[PDB]
Amino acid sequence: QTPTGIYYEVRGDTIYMINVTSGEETPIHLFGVNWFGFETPNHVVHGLWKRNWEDMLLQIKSLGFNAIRLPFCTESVKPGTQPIGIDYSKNPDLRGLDSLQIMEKIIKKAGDLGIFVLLDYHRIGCTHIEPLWYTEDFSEEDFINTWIEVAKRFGKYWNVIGADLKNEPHSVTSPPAAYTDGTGATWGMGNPATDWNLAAERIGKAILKVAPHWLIFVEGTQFTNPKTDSSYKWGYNAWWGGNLMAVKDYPVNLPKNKLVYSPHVYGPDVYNQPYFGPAKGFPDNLPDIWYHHFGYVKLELGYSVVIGEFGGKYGHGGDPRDVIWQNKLVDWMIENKFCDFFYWSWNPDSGDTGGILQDDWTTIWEDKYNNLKRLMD
Ligand SMILES: OC[C@H]1O[C@@H](O[C@H]2[C@H](O)[C@@H](O)[C@H](O)O[C@@H]2CO)[C@H](O)[C@@H](O)[C@@H]1O
Ligand SMILES: OC[C@H]1O[C@@H](O[C@H]2[C@H](O)[C@@H](O)[C@H](O)O[C@@H]2CO)[C@H](O)[C@@H](O)[C@@H]1O
Repeated sequence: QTPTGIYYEVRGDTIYMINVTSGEETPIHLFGVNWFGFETPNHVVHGLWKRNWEDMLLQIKSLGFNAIRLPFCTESVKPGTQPIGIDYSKNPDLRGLDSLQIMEKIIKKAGDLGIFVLLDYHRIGCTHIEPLWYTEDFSEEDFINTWIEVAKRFGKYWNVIGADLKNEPHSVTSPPAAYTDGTGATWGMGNPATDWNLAAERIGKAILKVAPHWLIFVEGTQFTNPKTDSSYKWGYNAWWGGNLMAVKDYPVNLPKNKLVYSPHVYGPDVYNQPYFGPAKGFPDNLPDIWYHHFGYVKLELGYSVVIGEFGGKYGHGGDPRDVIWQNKLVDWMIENKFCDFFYWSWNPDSGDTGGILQDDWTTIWEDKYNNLKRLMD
């Protein structure tokens, strides 16, 4: 069932797109990039002070990408939010539009271009990623209603593939405090106040009632439960939204043809993890780490796994071990058939990662892009 005539589904570990009208059904790959801004105080994808928005989509497509993960915060999806930071001289057709109308116009155009869009509820406020899907201020019922409104509206755009429910569930205290103190996310504590896995079935089910044709992307948490995390030597060093160690014992209960697990994984430019020390075997030690944190969900359990974010400066003004890190991760994704992904970040204005575009928002980093395009063939 679909409002658009397009229906998305997971068969095995592959995402397929069905066109109910022509009857066509083919597998699809997501060669993606994150274009952020709508989750920030700008309330609009960044770079429009230097570039025309349509030209940005064209350039993304010209480099071989066919998907964009679009982070947003609650405010940006409500009528009337004023965007800041657009050169109207270069974006005349954006004059007087609110942030919601701009997102609509960008998604509709990405569709004309054949670019899939994944909506990512990145932040509840517009200043930082919260550890849970609700705050002292904003309830889980509010979070879900925001999603319901978003789905009823964007479910009408054919190229929107679904929802990444909440960006980077994580913790703000240490374990064992973390698994019960209630300030952070968990998985398999059988505690509805903090179990992201139980939460995902809830949020996701609500979205599917309104957008049955969508996919539901579920990220990992940071810590899961002490049994799971302690059962592995690097069980305490997974990235925010990057711990999927608990999926084995605590699957997320959503239909199997709609669920997509979506881990995040980063390099030394983001956090100097202990396993990045060469005396610890870096980078040759990574495959098994990636395998433990999330790889096995696809390789062993057979589920669709789409890396939601990964990136780094690739030696341009950052830690030179990041070049080796990105090279190895791409090698590993290719060998193991993790063909669907969203890089972080199309934007150059990411403090700890830089992005595909250089600082002038026009030219790209060639070496960084040449490594990544191995995955685009
Ligand atoms: O995951 C993105 C995020 O991680 C932050 O590092 C956490 C980290 O992910 C966790 O795996 C590791 O043990 O340490 C840190 C400390 O908070 C890093 O601070 C971020 O800026 C990056 O946003
Ligand atoms: O989002 C505004 C912004 O991008 C920031 O991204 C964090 C990101 O939102 C989170 O998903 C993950 O931890 O990665 C990046 C950085 O690792 C970026 O850090 C900012 O400098 C820029 O403010």
